[PDB]
Amino acid sequence: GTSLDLLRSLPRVSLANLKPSPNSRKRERRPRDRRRGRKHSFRHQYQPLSLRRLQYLIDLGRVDPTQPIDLTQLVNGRGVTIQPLKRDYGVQLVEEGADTFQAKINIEVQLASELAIAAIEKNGGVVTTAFYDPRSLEILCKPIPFFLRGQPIPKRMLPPESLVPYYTDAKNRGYLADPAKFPEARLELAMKFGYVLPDITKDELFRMLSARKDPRQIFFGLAPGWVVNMADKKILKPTDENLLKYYSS
Amino acid sequence: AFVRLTLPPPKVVDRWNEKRALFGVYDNIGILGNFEKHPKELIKGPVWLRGWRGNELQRCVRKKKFVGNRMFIEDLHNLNKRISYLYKHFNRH
Amino acid sequence: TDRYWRVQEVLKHAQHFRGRKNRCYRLAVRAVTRAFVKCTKARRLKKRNLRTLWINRITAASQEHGLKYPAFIVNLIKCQVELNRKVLVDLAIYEPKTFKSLAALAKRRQQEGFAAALGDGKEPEGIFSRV
Amino acid sequence: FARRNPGVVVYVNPRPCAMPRIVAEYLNGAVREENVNSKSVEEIKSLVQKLAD
Amino acid sequence: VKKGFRAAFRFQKELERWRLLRCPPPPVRRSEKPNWDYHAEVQAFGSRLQETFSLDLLKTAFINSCYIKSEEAKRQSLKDNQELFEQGLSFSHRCLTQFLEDEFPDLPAEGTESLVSFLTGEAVVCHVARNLAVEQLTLSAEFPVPLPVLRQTFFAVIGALLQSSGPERAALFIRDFLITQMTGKELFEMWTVVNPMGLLVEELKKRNISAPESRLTRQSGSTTALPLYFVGLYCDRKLIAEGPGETVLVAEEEAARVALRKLYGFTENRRPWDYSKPK
RNA sequence: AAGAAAUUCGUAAGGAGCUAUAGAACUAGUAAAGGGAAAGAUGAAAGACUAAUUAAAAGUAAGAACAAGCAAAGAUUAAACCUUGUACCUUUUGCAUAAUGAACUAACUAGAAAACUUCUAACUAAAAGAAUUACAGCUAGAAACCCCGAAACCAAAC
RNA sequence: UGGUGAUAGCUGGUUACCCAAAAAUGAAUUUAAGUUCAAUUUUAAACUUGCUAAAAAAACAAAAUCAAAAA
Repeated sequence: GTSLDLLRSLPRVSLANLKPSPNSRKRERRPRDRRRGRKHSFRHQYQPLSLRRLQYLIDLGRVDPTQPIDLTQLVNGRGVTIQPLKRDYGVQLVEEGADTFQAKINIEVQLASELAIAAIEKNGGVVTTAFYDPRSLEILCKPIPFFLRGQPIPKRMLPPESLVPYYTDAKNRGYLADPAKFPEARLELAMKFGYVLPDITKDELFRMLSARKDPRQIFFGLAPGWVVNMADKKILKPTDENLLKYYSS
Repeated sequence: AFVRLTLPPPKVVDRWNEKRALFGVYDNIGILGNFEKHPKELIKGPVWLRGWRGNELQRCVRKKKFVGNRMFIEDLHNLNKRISYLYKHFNRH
Repeated sequence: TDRYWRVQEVLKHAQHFRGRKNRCYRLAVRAVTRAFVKCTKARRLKKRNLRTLWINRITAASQEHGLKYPAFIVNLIKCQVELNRKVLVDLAIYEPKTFKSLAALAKRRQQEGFAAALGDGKEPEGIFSRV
Repeated sequence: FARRNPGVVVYVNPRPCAMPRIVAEYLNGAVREENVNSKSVEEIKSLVQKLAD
Repeated sequence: VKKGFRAAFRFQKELERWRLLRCPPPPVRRSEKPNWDYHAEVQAFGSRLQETFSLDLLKTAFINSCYIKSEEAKRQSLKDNQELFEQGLSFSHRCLTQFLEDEFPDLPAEGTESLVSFLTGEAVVCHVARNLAVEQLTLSAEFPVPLPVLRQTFFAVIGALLQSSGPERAALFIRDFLITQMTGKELFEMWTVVNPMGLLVEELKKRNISAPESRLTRQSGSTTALPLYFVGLYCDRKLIAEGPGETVLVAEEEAARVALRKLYGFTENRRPWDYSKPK
């Protein structure tokens, strides 16, 4: 660093010596003299994740491959930005990276492409779709604040009748999907590509990959209606029978 | 015009007084204090402009909101009339 | 805070003016500029007058000896004499004997020039007409 | 300059001064004053040579 | 009240300028004034003249009787310039006479004495010293330096110069600095001649030449209030000198003056004296 | 032009002001409702005779004028003579022998905003100290648009 | 008395220096003092021929419109 050596040779700097960078500040005109003298909401605003964008996160180790993909974890890693003021209502995927993302992992995304669904399943990944209420999703993205507010964990909402067919559809692999068709559906997709179907049971970590929360359950770890002792780093569970009726309701 | 016929007395100023010497200290409270306190929080002055800046109309409007109930009746009426002129100048010219 | 000295700048040039002009800045400033401009215009015209004065003095000196100014100049030109008009005035004033010699030289060339013109160049060039 | 012109007496007086200044005195009694405020070496050298001539 | 100290300071300078113009200060010698070093100035003075001077001798030449009295008075509560003064004045008289004789052998011995006295005149010596800053270098008890005291030093410096540089350089110095003062000076201006007609006749009889017969060469405006008369001195019927005059007497007197210049070889067209010679 | 909310979020003596035409109208609301001024200056001591300070505004005096002339310029030995020259601002048109305005002195007396862009930098598939944008973007800084003046109109007192 | 620094496409005024560049055509507008459209000017960027000139050839009838090569 020859620049540093020049500083030693140069005289000690003072407050007055400081000077603004060249061209940083423009000149101004003032009237001192003659110079200035004389004279749509209903449609969900899906926020997608590109397959190429998905690929680098796994390759860079930003998201642990062993841990199932969680949208909250992506927010924790600053992978995606969700603004409640924007009233983002959904999540999607982008066709970009279809040719550059060869990997298998369990994941849940609100909306997924049918071609993408089978391709990751062909690789061995597990993909499903869940419905998060836009207000609930904002709560999900920021779980700590409502604990600060003191609010208790509410039951996850269900899709409106317009979106019920999508989630209930077996091919869409939604949480409302019929399990009976899943073994047949998995078989059908394998034939379409022709790849040899790997049964989810064969995987050693099958239970971890296939683990899913209840439709009313917002969080994998936390059941609906739960409370968290944030100050004491503990979880509080309601013990009132009437409260169970509220959760059932 | 005409000018003074007497010279003013000489004056000496100390540039290393505590105020000048300690000017700017703790200005890095946020970065050096874990950002618990923002430097904007260190501003002391009129309530309506602590940590906030705006044009003359915005400053006047904010001033009215902050101390409107605690302002004098005569001052409030004068402020209302003054706001009208400021609003028209900026928003119509 | 220097407005007084700005007026002094106009006043110092206007100290020698007469009337309310010398004491009124409104008029003093106008007079000062007018005075300066007048000198600027005269500079170019000043040189022309000096040449006119020199030529006029030469003619009187030549006429004193009986020689016209145009005739004297032409004959000197024919002799490849390049003395300037200013020097010519000095020679007459301070070297009257030399001026007569110059007068005699010009007249002799004029006589030779008239003979040469009448001769049409057939005759040999004169001694004073030889180059 | 001093070696070149030893017939001129040169006084150099570093002192607390707002503006540096040069004073030239001539045999006939003429004295000329020139302010040296914020002038480079090259400019100063040219000015001194003019004063000497 | 206008604020600021610069404006107040500026006006104080403005007041000082007006006061100085109204009441200019009395003169003071440069020795008393600041930035004066006698030793340094003398060394520069000698180098400035491109001449070699003995520092001790030059200081003695500058030393004057009046200066010693002031120092002695202070001492009560040293070599004068008289010895050097005599040498320079005496040497200058010989050198000045020698220069005059060579150029004007015809000029009479009486005229040379007048010319020598004029060149050694107090006014001429004083003027040279002041223009050379010698007055500041002169040592005296009074400023402005009295002229007779200043005149003494100048010849004393010449005496010191003679010892330091010899007659040859001093002779060149006299020619370079003193003989130059004769430029533009007419003969009668430097030498007073009364009764030119009688003097002209006296020279002619000495040369055994007939006295010229005055004649009126030209006449103009005789009866007017502005008459012009030209009178020519005719020796053996030959004109020797002619002069213009408002009256015949004036023309004759002027013609006599012209003849005297011709007699002593002081013609307006005479060969100029030469200062270029390094020898 | 007006303009919410839902939903999030919120503990706690000084002046890069004026200094007697400036700053409150003010030394003062003093000298029908109502309107509303002007001004003062010594020194430590006046139980030291009340201070000085300034070629300092215009105005005058000391010291009126001398054929010829936008008043000056070129000059010069010389103030005037000789030579040259159709007052100024604004406005007409790039023209006035048009037309407006000026007794003079001092003070006072009119250009103010960032939506976007360029420029100057920080960090960068990320950038901004919460609310913002993004397939090189994002953040910060700098960069801008006067004064006085009607006939009128209305409310409430007298 | 206050609203009130009313409003006025109108009248008038609006304070230091230097360098550089720089022209009252077509269309419309309660528009002809302004503004939009074309044209100009102007800055940045892309990359290559441009201006004057210009024969024959037509067009006309039996040095300009056009624009080969040049210079």
